[PDB]
Amino acid sequence: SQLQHNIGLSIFEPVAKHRANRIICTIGPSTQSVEALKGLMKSGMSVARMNFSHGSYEYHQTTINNVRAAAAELGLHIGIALDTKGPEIRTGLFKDGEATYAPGDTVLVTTDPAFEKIGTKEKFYVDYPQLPNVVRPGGLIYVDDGVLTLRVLSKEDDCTLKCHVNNHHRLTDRKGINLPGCEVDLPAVSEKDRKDLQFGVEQGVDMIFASFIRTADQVREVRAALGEKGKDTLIISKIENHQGVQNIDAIIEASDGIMVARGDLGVEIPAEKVVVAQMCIISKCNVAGKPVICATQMLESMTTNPRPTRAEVTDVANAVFNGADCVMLSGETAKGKYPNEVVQYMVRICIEAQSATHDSVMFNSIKNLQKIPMSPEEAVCSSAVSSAFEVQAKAILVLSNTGRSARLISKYRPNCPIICATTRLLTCRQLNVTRSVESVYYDVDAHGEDNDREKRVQLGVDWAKTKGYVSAGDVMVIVHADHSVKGYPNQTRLVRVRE
Amino acid sequence: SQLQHNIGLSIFEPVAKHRANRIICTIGPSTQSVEALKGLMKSGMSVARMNFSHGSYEYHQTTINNVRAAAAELGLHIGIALDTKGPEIRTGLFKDGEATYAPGDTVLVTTDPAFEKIGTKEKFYVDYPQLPNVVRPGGLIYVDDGVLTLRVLSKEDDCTLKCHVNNHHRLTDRKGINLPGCEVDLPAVSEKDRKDLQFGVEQGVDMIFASFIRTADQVREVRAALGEKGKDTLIISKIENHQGVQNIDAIIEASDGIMVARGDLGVEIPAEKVVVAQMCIISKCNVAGKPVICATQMLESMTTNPRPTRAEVTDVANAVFNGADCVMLSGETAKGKYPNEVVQYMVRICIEAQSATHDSVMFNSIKNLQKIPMSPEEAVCSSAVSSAFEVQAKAILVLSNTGRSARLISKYRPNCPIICATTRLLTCRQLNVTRSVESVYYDVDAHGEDNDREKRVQLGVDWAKTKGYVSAGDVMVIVHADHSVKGYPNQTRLVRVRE
Amino acid sequence: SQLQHNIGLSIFEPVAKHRANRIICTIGPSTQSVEALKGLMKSGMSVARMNFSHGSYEYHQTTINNVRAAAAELGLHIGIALDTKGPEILPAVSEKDRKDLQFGVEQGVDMIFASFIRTADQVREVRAALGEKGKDTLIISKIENHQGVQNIDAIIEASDGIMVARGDLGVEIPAEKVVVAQMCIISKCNVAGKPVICATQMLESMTTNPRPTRAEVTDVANAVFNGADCVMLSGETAKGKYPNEVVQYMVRICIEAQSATHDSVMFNSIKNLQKIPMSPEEAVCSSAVSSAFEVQAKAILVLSNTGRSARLISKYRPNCPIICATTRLLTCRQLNVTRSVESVYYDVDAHGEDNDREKRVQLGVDWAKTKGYVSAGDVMVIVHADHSVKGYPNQTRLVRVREN
Amino acid sequence: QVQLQESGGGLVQSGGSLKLSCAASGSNFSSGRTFSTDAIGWFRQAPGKEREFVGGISWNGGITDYVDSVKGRFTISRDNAKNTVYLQMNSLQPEDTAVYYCAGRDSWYFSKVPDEYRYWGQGTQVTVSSA
Amino acid sequence: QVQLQESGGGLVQSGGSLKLSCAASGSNFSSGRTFSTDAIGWFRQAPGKEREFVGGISWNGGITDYVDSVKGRFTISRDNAKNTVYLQMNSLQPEDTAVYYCAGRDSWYFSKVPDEYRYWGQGTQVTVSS
Repeated sequence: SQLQHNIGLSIFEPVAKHRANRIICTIGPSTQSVEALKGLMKSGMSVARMNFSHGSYEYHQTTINNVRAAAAELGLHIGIALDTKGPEIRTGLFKDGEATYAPGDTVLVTTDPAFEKIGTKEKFYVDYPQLPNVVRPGGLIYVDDGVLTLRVLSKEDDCTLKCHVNNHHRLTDRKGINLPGCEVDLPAVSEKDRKDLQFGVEQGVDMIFASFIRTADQVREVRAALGEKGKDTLIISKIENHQGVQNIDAIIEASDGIMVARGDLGVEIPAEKVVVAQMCIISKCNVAGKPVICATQMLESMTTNPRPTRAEVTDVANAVFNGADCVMLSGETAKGKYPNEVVQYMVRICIEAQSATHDSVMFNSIKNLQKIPMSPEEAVCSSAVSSAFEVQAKAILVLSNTGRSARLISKYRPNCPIICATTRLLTCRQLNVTRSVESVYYDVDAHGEDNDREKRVQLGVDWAKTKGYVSAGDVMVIVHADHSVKGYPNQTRLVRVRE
Repeated sequence: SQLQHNIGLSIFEPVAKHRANRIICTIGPSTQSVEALKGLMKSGMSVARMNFSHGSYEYHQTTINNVRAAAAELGLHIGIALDTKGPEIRTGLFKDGEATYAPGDTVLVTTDPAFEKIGTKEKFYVDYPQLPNVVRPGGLIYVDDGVLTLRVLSKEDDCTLKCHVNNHHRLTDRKGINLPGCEVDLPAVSEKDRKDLQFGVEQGVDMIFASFIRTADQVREVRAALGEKGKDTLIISKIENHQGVQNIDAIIEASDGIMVARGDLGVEIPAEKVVVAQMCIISKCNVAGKPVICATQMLESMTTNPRPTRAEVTDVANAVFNGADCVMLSGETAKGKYPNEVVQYMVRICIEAQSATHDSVMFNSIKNLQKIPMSPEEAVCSSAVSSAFEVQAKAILVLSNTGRSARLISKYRPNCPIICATTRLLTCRQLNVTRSVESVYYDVDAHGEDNDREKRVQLGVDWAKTKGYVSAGDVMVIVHADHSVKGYPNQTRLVRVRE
Repeated sequence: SQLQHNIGLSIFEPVAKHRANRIICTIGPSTQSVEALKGLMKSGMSVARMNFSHGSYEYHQTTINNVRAAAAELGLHIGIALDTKGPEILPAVSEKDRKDLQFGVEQGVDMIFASFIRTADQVREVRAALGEKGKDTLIISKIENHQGVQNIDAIIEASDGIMVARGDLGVEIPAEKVVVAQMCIISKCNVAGKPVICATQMLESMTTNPRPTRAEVTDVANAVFNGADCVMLSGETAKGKYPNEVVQYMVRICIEAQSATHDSVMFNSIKNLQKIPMSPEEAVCSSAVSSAFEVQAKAILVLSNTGRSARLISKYRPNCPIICATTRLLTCRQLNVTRSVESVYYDVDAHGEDNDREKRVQLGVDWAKTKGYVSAGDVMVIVHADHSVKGYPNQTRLVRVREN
Repeated sequence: QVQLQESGGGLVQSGGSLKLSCAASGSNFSSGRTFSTDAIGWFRQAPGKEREFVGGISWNGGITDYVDSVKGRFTISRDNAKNTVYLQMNSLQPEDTAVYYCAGRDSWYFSKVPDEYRYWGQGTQVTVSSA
Repeated sequence: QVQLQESGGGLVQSGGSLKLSCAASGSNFSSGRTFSTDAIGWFRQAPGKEREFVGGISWNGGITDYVDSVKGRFTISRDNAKNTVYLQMNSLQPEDTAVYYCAGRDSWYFSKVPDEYRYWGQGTQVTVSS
């Protein structure tokens, strides 16, 4: 009963759980430096995000090699994510970076690429070329995040529109356009997107954060865009409009993971509902056993202040209580004055929220959803977590090459760390976004084939010994595949750690 | 299960819950008018708060008289609360309204009762008189809410101290100072407190928000301070320092209710922990069957903007999910541009979060905490709530003169409205602070003696019919006392509404 | 819930369940023949009881050789039990009992039915009498008087099994009390994970009539519902005129009661009685049965040499047969007295040492396939020990049987 | 609760154009809906026929939808600061002739189903003549 | 994890003044803990295994407590920008002859129990001569 747990909570006692939630950091000027990345990792970064909304292919090649080198230095396996720009109408570049507009003024909105970089209070550029033929006089154009609105007065030229500004607002560079007329029919991946996706496979990113995912066929299209070279890489759908939520079930089925973009969600739907939508999406992902990430407005004030607000902190805590696997920093670590400190804050909030949750509630609720009979695969994973509770195991150790099994054990929300012994470095990196898991790499090329799994099993026990998780006398649960089958783990062992 | 509930939520379905949490509004410049008050009442205010930190008896008399007139117009029973100023060091008053300081300045801090209204960048007044004798050179004096730190350098006169400012912060007026140094010998009820309490008693307030409650004996001192005239007034202890959390069990036992002041709390303890302390305090109050209120930092940005931030909304939503009875607005309603609008947002967040909560978890968790053999009183209340669940009752109607029963039924947290028929207007007003309850008043003098307890039941059923709660055919649960005993209700009936 | 199960029972549906309960038969004039013994065995017997209150050493040597022979012919492992004479019409081990017990130990009986057991001290005197040559033979303590019931808990810890002699009990204590005593003792054993047998007054009228009374039949069914591992025939098979039909009758009753019991109640009851840090042995066993329920396995194959694991899995009362693949033949024979277990024998000398633990597994799956339990596509729970652990099962595999 | 008042109906020639206006007033204090919190749908009912869905707009105008019969011809917009929702009709043709209603839902999102609406306006007559 | 560094102990008069300094070096990381997120206690060891508590200060300096033997003479303080905590101790006497240690909790609040602290300084000698 969380109630019971709550009434026994004390803020004066030191916390004891091992951090289970995972932290994604976006990289920018404050952090692309190799030493900065080593600081971000020590502080608790697990995946490094590249915001492709901006930057040159040379720029991001730099982030990739820097995180690779920093991780190698610290002996870590860090996932790299490629967050697409996505097919979303944006505005362009302004003379001076800024321009302000007053209600009752008139502004020209052109799609002639010449004004693409010279944007002034009087006339500025938009990427969608047929915008003049789509929005008909009297129509409304929403800019920034629905903050600036325009009423189209006349279609003056072949490819510009004269509009009346209705509110007062100052815009800065490459902000977004929302046409509320519907009838926009945006692709799933822009031409720019397609070529960035190829760049990502060619450099070996671990996961794609696909933007503005609205239907299941869109995530299927994005999948198409990665050839066989990039089919083993995860697709995490960014849910950021009402269609994303409407079709969320289809989108979980077709994706590897979900990203809840709460800021973008707030543009169309009211805050009280974003709260509800977030619980809905997170919990549907929990039941699907797939990773889910909370993304916007995380600890944003700590981009320039050295402490966040209490409401921001409970916002993050609530995301964790909600069931989220991961939280993602944005400007806080990309262009922010306090990057290491914000990551560590997020670590402390993660741990506090773990220890305030009742250990067994999510397990029991997930288990009571599964109809009987269970698949053999799922029975093994669930029964292993419940064994862990019943013997009070200090760690679960699963041997998974693709990582299926580790995600399925994470689905059942155990009490202790999950250690994944894998022979694939790609799964070491990708497992950074599922809760409680920590990988250990086994180089088959360097060592044996470990047919009897004693060497890997040791590597894992050893690992948990050294990281303080388990000590001689404690009990561990070990899950793997038998020497009569391969493909999926179907076997479990209960071991007392010896020294 | 909440998981099972979560995955079934839809953002597109209209909610159909009756708001069960209650809203307290503080009264000030934007709302003290009778017309303003009527609008707050229509908007969903249940208790009007008077911050006795500022204001004359003539002002608060006016607030009191206006809210009674406005309630009388709307046919409502609104509770009035008196929030004490409390034993809190204050910073005089500053001329031209403000004054700012830069680090490396030297400023005098005097306790000479003069300069109380002058208050210059150069020398200002403080509430504590023996401040020159306690804080010694080098001592750290924290002003506002710890925001400013000062170091005591000079001795000066018996009245004044010269201190080095270690800042960059502009002060606003009559702020409080919480100096960490000990030998403070904090009172429980200052002379000002005592006379303010009498004013409340003599004028007939319904409840005391007792400030800065640290120990249980403080709550008893406050009780004592209210004479036989004030034995019926509720005391709600404001928990706003670490000692408050330290003694929460004794303070809950001694109080009628608790108020979690999270801002005040955040000054002494880390946010992450405030989150946890809030879970702890709220839940202990639920198990004790006493109201708990969340008060500071609610939709603060709405004092000047017409929209709150999403994190602010989630903060409110988190309080409701957490188990809070009431949420309380402060500046947003006292000195804010959008009083009706922010109350209506609070109404919307409450309804949304109540509707996203799993109907049955709290009833089950509280019931499983109960030692078995239950008292008859406890059995009657719990069983009425489980009856309501099993028959899918649309209302519980309890006949209670002091309201003890109504609080005990609310403790088991049913999913329908609770209607309390009383013969006491003080009870109508005081029950405004418990979740799901709504009072109906029976004027013994105006009508019969309802020995049978029949006219009252009619009054209640009638009400729920006009209110929109019940229609002919629906089932209602009615809890009352039999005509052979007195003291507490022990009798229950299940009735189908006819019309 | 049992209530819900009952309300959807139908007397018209053929019942389909593999008999989990075990029948013990006493041997006398009507059944000592090797042919007659074969007939008992085909018609469901699993253990042969020798009543040492009557008969010479030569007479029981005859029965031992004859059961060994008929069993050998059918390819079955039948247990043999020596029912002590007891201090009848006070000590624990009569001198006659001592010589009888050494005869049994030298001739290789699988278990003793220690008579008139009153204190745990007396069962330990029996174990002493058995000696090192009989260190490993089951001592089944027969509770036949009030001191037996009073001391049932000590007697259970010291014994391997317990037998409720309800006719013997009925001489000192009233019948309604015997009803209650039977439930108490059966369930105390159930929790202890040790076999319990019901003994006297079983189908006694079938000794001379071709069908028993309905009251007798419900008495047997009520032993099964009460939780008993085994039922035992006495005069029915020794002196009786219809030995084969009465064993078959026991089989039909066992199956009907088993099919009328609710499959999960026992498991849930036994599990919830366990303490919250479970030991890894207990945990592997319970969770195997649990896994079997969650995946609807049609078999549990356990690799025990001593059979400990098989008893422990049995304690949690799963839905399906338990196949024990063992390498010790005495375990094959002793396991006939535990509910739902069926041993398959793997000759470690005649076939290569199954160090891998992999040929025994296959042996088990093939057994389950032929018996009719499991069919290609079905899941099974495999429970054994790893290449390096300290002599107990600690790992569990979940297998889908394939066409082979 | 909330009250709605339409205006702007009348006569027009085939191919002409109209602007319907719907002005709001009030609140569901029981919940805290002010039109600025409620989606608005437009329906029409032709003589002898039932209530047609015409179009809808989300609480803050960022989402609109229309039946195919009127797509590309009609435009729904709203100004919450004036408490008014508007429907623009261009290329009006004779079978668009009907009585037109605005209605308000107690949700941020609209529905196409008349019963999912909580408050309605009085309705204004639109008559489109040939030529 | 986090380490502490001490300074300023020595010899002084009965009634004279010292300011002991305790400066802190890195972080813990596994728990996202750093000096500014930790309470600090000051404990003293006289001749003999009797480390007793001297004073404590919360993570942000807003809460202090002292044993009564030292109350009103000693002032516990902390500078988070410099990662240093100070124990000011004037008007010192022979009883306060001892080695002085600083220690850092897991937690925002301090304890009077030494075993409840995780990282320690070496202990620096203070001797007050008569």
